[PDB]
Formats: sequence, C-alpha cells, structure tokens
Amino acid sequence: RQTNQLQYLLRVVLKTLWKHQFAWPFQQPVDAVKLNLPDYYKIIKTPMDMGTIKKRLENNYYWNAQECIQDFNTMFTNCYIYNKPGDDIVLMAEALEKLFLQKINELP
Ligand SMILES: Cc1nnn(C)c1-c1cnc2c3ccc(C(C)(C)O)c(F)c3n([C@H](c3ncccc3F)C3CCOCC3)c2c1
Ligand SMILES: Cc1nnn(C)c1-c1cnc2c3ccc(C(C)(C)O)c(F)c3n([C@H](c3ncccc3F)C3CCOCC3)c2c1
Repeated sequence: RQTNQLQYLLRVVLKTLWKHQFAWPFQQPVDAVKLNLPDYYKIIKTPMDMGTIKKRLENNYYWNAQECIQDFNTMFTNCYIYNKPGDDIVLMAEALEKLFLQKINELP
C-alpha cells in the first residue's frame, strides 16, 4: 500500500535479509548453467531473487507493498518447489523467510 511500506521493505526488510550470511545465493537470479542444473527452468517458470527485488524497490517498480511481498513469496516458493526438504538451500530460504516474517510484522 504505497511508498512508506515499500520504503520499509527496502530499508528494513530487504536490508536485514541481504546482510544475513544465508543471503548470498538469493542475491542474483539462479544461473542454472553455472550450477549444472538442466531442469531448473523447466520446473521454475517465474524466477525471482533479492537482487531483482532490490532493483525493483530502488526504481519504484511496485504500485504497492503486497506486489513486493509476492516477489519474496515467489523467491522462497521457487526454492521449496525445486529442491528437496532438508537440502541446505531450503534451510537457508527457511531461515531468511523466518527473518522476513519477523520484519513484516512491524509493517507500517
Ligand atoms: C539450487 C537453488 N535453488 N534455489 N536457489 C536459490 C538455488 C541456488 C542459487 N544460487 C546458488 C549459487 C551461486 C553460486 C555458487 C558458487 C558456485 C559458489 O559460485 C553456488 F554454489 C550456488 N548455489 C549452491 C548450489 N546449489 C545447487 C547445486 C549446486 C550448487 F553449487 C548452493 C549449495 C548449498 O549452499 C548454498 C549454495 C546456489 C543455489
Ligand atoms: C494473515 C492472513 N489472513 N488472511 N490471509 C489470507 C492471510 C495470509 C495468507 N497467506 C499469506 C502468505 C503466504 C506466503 C508469504 C511469504 C512469506 C511471502 O511466502 C506471505 F508473506 C503471506 N502472507 C503475508 C503475511 N500476513 C501475515 C503475517 C505474515 C505474513 F507474511 C501477507 C502480508 C501482506 O501482503 C500479503 C501477504 C499471507 C497472509
């Protein structure tokens, strides 16, 4: 719901997630080629990462907060859909999502 919440998502939510030790694989799109993952983009049709979210927040792409929250949803959900439970990347996405939930509770 406009600018204040979107700035809170940039300055508080994204910043806290970005600075976490577990952030680095989510800071840029999944490079399925470098990672030797032939079926990533056969399974994942809507890729999403925090680098893209950061750019969208910085260039006023979003109409409202919820559209940004959907991008965070897509990023966490893609990871859960593609990978097995117990995979390290899933545990990292789960810990980032826990931190995301702690921050979006104080959403103005
Ligand atoms: C998947 C997958 N599903 N959702 N996401 C977000 C990812 C994903 C995205 N980016 C990366 C990534 C980027 C660079 C490098 C190196 C090479 C260090 O520059 C990696 F290693 C990377 N790996 C590893 C990785 N995952 C799967 C297969 C091979 C592989 F290396 C993770 C192995 C477990 O600990 C964390 C990193 C990623 C996994
Ligand atoms: C409640 C509640 N009462 N009725 N309904 C239907 C919901 C409801 C149901 N599903 C979701 C949901 C699913 C995944 C993810 C992530 C984590 C992105 O995958 C969410 F964020 C989600 N949130 C957020 C949310 N709501 C409340 C507390 C935490 C929280 F994150 C909304 C915050 C405002 O913008 C829209 C999403 C939901 C709220």
